[PDB]
Amino acid sequence: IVMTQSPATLSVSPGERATLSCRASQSVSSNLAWYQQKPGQAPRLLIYGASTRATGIPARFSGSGSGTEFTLTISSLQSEDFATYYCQQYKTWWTFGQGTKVEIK
Amino acid sequence: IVMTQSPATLSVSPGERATLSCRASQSVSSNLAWYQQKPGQAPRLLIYGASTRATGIPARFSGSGSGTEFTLTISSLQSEDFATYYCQQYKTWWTFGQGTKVEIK
Amino acid sequence: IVMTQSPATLSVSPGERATLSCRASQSVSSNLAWYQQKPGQAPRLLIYGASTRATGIPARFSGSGSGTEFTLTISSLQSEDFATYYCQQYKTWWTFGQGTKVEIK
Amino acid sequence: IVMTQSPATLSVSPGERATLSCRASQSVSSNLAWYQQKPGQAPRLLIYGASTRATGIPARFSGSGSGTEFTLTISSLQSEDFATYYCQQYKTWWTFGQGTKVEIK
Amino acid sequence: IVMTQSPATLSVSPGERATLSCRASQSVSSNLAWYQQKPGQAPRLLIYGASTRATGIPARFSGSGSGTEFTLTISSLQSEDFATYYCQQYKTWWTFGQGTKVEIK
Amino acid sequence: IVMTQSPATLSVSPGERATLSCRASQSVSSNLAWYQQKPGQAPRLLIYGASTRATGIPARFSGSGSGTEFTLTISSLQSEDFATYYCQQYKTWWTFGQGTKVEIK
Amino acid sequence: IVMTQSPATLSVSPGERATLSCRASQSVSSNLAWYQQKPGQAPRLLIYGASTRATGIPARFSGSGSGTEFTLTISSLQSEDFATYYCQQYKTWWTFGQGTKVEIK
Amino acid sequence: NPNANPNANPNANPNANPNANPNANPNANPNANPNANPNANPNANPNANPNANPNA
Amino acid sequence: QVQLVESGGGVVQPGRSLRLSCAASGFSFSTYGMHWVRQAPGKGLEWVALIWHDGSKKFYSESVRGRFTISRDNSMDTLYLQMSSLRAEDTAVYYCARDGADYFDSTGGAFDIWGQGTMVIVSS
Amino acid sequence: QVQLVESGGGVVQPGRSLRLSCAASGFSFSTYGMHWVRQAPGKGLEWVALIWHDGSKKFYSESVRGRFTISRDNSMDTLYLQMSSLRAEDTAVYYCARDGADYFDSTGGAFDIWGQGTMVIVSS
Amino acid sequence: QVQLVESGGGVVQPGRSLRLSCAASGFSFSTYGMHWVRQAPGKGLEWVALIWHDGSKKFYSESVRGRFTISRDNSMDTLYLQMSSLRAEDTAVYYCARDGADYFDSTGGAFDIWGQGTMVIVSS
Amino acid sequence: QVQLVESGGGVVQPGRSLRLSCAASGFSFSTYGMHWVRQAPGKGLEWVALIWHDGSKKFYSESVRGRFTISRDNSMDTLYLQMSSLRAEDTAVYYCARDGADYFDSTGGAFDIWGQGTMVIVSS
Amino acid sequence: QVQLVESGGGVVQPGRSLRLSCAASGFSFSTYGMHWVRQAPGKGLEWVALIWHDGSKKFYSESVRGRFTISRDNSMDTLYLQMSSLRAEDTAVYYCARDGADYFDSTGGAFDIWGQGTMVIVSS
Amino acid sequence: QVQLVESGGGVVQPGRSLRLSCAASGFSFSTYGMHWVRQAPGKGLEWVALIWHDGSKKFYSESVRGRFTISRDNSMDTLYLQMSSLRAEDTAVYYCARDGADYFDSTGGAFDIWGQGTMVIVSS
Amino acid sequence: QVQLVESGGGVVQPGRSLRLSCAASGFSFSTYGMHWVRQAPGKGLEWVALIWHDGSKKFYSESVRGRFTISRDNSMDTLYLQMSSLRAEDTAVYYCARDGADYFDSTGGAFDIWGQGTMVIVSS
Repeated sequence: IVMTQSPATLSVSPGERATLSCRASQSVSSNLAWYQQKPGQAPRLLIYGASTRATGIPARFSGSGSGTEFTLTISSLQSEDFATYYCQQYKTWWTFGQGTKVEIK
Repeated sequence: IVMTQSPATLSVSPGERATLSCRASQSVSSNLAWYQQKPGQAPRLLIYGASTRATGIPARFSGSGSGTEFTLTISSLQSEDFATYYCQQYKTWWTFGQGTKVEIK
Repeated sequence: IVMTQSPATLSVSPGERATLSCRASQSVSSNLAWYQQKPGQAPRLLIYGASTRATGIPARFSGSGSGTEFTLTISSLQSEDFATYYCQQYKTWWTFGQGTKVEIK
Repeated sequence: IVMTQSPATLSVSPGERATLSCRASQSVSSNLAWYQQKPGQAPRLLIYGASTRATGIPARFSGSGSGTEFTLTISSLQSEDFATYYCQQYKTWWTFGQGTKVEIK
Repeated sequence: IVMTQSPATLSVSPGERATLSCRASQSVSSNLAWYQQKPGQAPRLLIYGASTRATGIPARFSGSGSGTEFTLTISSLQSEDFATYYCQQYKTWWTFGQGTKVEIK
Repeated sequence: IVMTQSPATLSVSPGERATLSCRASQSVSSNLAWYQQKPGQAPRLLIYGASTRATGIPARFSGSGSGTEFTLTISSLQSEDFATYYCQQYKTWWTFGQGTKVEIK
Repeated sequence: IVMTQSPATLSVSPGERATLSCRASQSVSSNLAWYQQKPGQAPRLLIYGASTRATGIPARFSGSGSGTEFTLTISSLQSEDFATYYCQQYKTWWTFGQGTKVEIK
Repeated sequence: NPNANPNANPNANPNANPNANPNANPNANPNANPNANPNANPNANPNANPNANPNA
Repeated sequence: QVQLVESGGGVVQPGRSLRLSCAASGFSFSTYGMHWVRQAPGKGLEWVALIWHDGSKKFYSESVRGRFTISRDNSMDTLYLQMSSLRAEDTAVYYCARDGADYFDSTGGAFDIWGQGTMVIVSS
Repeated sequence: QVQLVESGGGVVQPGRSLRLSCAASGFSFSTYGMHWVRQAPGKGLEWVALIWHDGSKKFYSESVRGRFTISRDNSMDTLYLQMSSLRAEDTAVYYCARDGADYFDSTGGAFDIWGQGTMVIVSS
Repeated sequence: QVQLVESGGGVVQPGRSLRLSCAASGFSFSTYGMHWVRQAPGKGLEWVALIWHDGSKKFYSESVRGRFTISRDNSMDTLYLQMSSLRAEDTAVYYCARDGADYFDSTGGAFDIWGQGTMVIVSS
Repeated sequence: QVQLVESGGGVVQPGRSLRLSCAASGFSFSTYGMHWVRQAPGKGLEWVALIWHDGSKKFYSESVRGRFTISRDNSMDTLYLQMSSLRAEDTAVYYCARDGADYFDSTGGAFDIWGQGTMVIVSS
Repeated sequence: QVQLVESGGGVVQPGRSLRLSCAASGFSFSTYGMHWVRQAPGKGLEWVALIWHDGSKKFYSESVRGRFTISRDNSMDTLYLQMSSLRAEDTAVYYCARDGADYFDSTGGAFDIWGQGTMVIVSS
Repeated sequence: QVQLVESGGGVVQPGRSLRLSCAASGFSFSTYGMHWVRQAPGKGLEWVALIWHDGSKKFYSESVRGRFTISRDNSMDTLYLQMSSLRAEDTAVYYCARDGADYFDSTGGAFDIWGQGTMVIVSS
Repeated sequence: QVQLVESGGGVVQPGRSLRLSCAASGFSFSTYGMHWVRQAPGKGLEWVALIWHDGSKKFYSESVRGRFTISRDNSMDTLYLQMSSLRAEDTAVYYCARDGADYFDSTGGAFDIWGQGTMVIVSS
């Protein structure tokens, strides 16, 4: 089982930059995804392949990394970008992270 | 031939709950029906689609299961519910079970 | 084209046993049939599925095999078993053999 | 995306031999086709499987090659053979070449 | 061929401990399994990986060893544990032992 | 390049003993093969590992030698054993010998 | 670390002979290589093993030397031979020289 | 040894290993192949299905 | 008000032909596929035959194929089962049942409406 | 009483069209796929065409594809074969055959029932 | 006699919808998977969409996926392309093409048969 | 217009069975692999099961293996999850997800499209 | 409910062919490699043949290589063993077994699930 | 019953391309590495190319490296050889050979099984 | 036709990550080892990392050990280099190089084939 870890909570004022990190217990070769979930709503895919944005995902969401260290960066965090962000690997099985909550500062 | 098996009999006092089981040799994807036949009368359809009740069927009859294993549940067993119950599939052919008898304890 | 081949001709006296064979150019997974034809008459199915006899076929006719090599066995040759025997596959297309004739010895 | 490349233009007088080229960015295992399109008309299949001629195609058209390099050879060029010739792969997706125009010298 | 040895027969009264042994001609890197077979029945997997118990196996069965020497230990031998135990490797090929019969003393 | 050399020809009367030879430029540690080829036919393996006969090879064919010097011996030469005999090594690359023809004396 | 040193620059007119040199801090037994890199282009291997020309190298390129001192001699220098030349050893590790520049006189 | 030859040995055994995992990989592409044959199989069953809807 | 009234039953010796009927009322008989269901004395239920709504496709059980023929007359809403070469194993209660499938189910349904059933006795 | 009766045979000159028929009785013709099988005088058996139970999918041999057309009308239980641009190689006995597959075999079956056969003669 | 006839082209302003048709004859339409191929004026050929022989699987180009839908009606031997959210980049001749794979080719084949083509003009 | 709609949730007693359904539209359902993902109240997301595009291969989480079964029927574009022997730990919102892999990605992709979710309550 | 059911045993005289079958249920059959194991009367267990999860690779014992063929049909969840040129030493109980390897084990595992067994007798 | 059959030989002029095929049967093709062997008229045997069991590693002769390409299709049990820029020195009989090494030999084996061979003639 | 193509370059600020790729064609990628060679603007060539043909052994320079990760995928004939803890000193042109040693050299060889080279810029 590949364990995926994330920071617990992140406080960012609107317009700033948010750097979310993801760490994998083993190596996932660019097989990592990022999701956004608002309370009461389904998860929404943001990044796949650790760097590729989804269809209608704005350019302010950017991901990078490979192997065991991955980062999700949001530049100029908007009002609609305050949500829980999840990290998932799909190399060995389908395991998720516990999520990082972005709250207004 | 998709063979259908049911327990031989069960003894339940009025007011209790009766759980009937039905197993198919192969997969029957929610194409199962339950019939109630009293001696000297024609069979009466209770459940079709393995979960949907017929027109004049009280809510005390409920079915569940799909594939091979199916279950019929009768809550608050009444005096009219002591009869033989048949399990039929209609996926490969129209084959029946050997029946399960509900007898007053 | 899956080429189907049968032995040319064999002479058998009545009451004996005949062992016909049929080889397929490619693998036909138990999708083989045997037909009996007499002059001036239509063919008649004997064995299908490489092992299953037709409806009104006596037990003296028998076939076995799968994959590439198939055999037909007729025990206790009768006066009615003097006819042309055809081998057919129905896995890729419907191709026949050239027919093996049995003759009075 | 398997991108397909062909020479731009090719000038040969009637009766001579024309050799058209085609290169695949990835491996196309004899999954290549050649088409002939005259102005104002629909394309017409010439070669499939990189070497097999179509039904009503004269023997003066021939193709060869596999993997990533393919050629179309026309012997005894006629007055009907002056048209644009397209190269298409059908291994990963259905992508065409940009065509080679055959013009009278 | 990696040929597998085992002791022939050991006699233990119910409630005591039974120590089975297994030796290999060559080295099998924790690729050893233990099976229990009662007369007239199919074998039943007990230990795989030379130490790991199967799903529904009581904790009284324990295996150990790696390489050439392996042991199977049964603590508090019960009435159901009187049967033949087989030792199998799956490193080079699938070769079994000759079995050890545990009989009531 | 490992050069393998064999004698040009041997004339042996039927029933006698033939002793072919093969010398390699470098050492081939029991990685030598022997083949028998009749005119118009594909080669047919006799010995592999410089001493081990193939599946359907009669016991009259025998090989020996290791390192650089090897020898194929035929005892009680038959009528079917008149053909060209090749020596191959498969230790460094796959290089054949020039062959030795055995002829009726 | 095996340091390699090469001349800084030398000016030779076309048609003459250019002699390059390479010195290693330690011993490299015929495990030395030479590359030709023009500005804006990838290095192009010329000599490997300190004496052997590569595949597509004209005969005017030649190298020699063993142990500590190595040389690269270009006979009848052409307009195509004006570039930087790098010296590499691959005996203990993969180290490169600082490069020698041949300039038009 | 860092400087050992990293090139494949031509004479290494090219035959498959019997004791390799014969089971499937969960993380293999489950989506369809676009270039699979889209045409009908001639030998598919031409006979009617008894359980097809008999109602108009 | 939905009924299926069957008739034509009785006692017939083995080998002869007996013709059953099923009178349907209270629904549109011309748009439904009709079944026949069998129940031996002291035994379970067995399916016998099926016919499409228009009379095109007919399906029979392996124990009655060839001997039995199912037919319908949509004009006056009657379903028929023609049995020939009757045997002692054909002694049972025959039920006329309607197919309980939605018009867009595509896979058939359960037996929604059952008839009263008619006893057919095969004895010497 | 599972019978197939071919008709429409006779003598036709090359290049002209002929239509064969096959009347079915004794089974539900609308639920079976039907084949045409060919046997040249002094030669073996050759498969010609196949049509689905509903007439949806049709398959032909390479020697007859483009020239022959197989069609059915389940109303009167008759199978048709339209042969056009006939050639001397087409002279043979044409057998109407039934697909003897189980309804859930998923792979098609052998030719269970054959017709009487009809002669088509193509010569001048 | 194997022909494909496209229809439904014309002039449409950007952002609107347009439906193409393709009528097939001379071959068994229900057994073939069919394609749509595109050629802009003065440009090369571009593949658009594919549908299975029965309609189960559909595949689309990256430049039309989502906007375009491919469908068929095997009863009428007709192929459809539903073009929506039309753009100036969609102006082209649209060709209806048949997949020329052998029934056991395992990989699909070239575009065996093409239509005459229908012109779609997307402009104001 | 790519949508996944879940149904079949509600309150169920421990040890009983419950069946989920997921209806797909706006894309070709038969060419994608489908997943089930589970989110317990106040917890993170958890993968449950995967089914191939044709239903051949199925994979399950260790926490639900043996009890749950994933199935599909491409005819009406529906995905199913049969949950049996339900426990209190099975209480969650169950999401229907599509596999977001390119058709030649060789490994499988992320969960591209998610459903709205259906709440399953296991309690007394 | 993980089960393996063997069938097709019996008595066969030496020199002929016999086919074994193994039906699987309660798990995804298409994702597992399958084995055949043999136990002669009064002797120990002997491994016979292995087939990959997709049927790509087959491996056989030295005793049965060339005579026996292993095959599978993942659509029907069934495994096969075709034994030809049967000899007296082939008389045994033939067990159908599942490769008990984790999906990422890289080496193949023990025999997790065994069938009930089928007896094959080779005698005159 | 182990067989190798070569095909695709004939006459080709120098400087052109031609493809050879080798169909295997009677053994598990995907588990073996395959060779091509060449025998010029009046000369000895010459090894051409080697391919792994999975197609991963390909090794070629110095005489054909760069010009010839070896490939396989394990699904169809067929081996391939593409020969481009053919020369008059390439006229020979091409044999298809199997690597007869034990699965745990670690060193590769001899050519246990040979095909019938095919002639390629490179002349004008 | 031997080519090596590097891709995945660009400009990345110090401290972040970037990934490199190397595509191989015209030769058997799985048979050769691979190298990365670095050339700073205005500086000489610097060897980065070596990986075996099968990926068993990886070696790195002292300057990039730990930070950089080299990997290959023999199936896709691709070589990957992962750049972690990027600094401004890593701004250079990166080359993909093949170990062009003979298969029986036992000592390694020079870099026979060089790629076009990709530009990597590390600045704010």
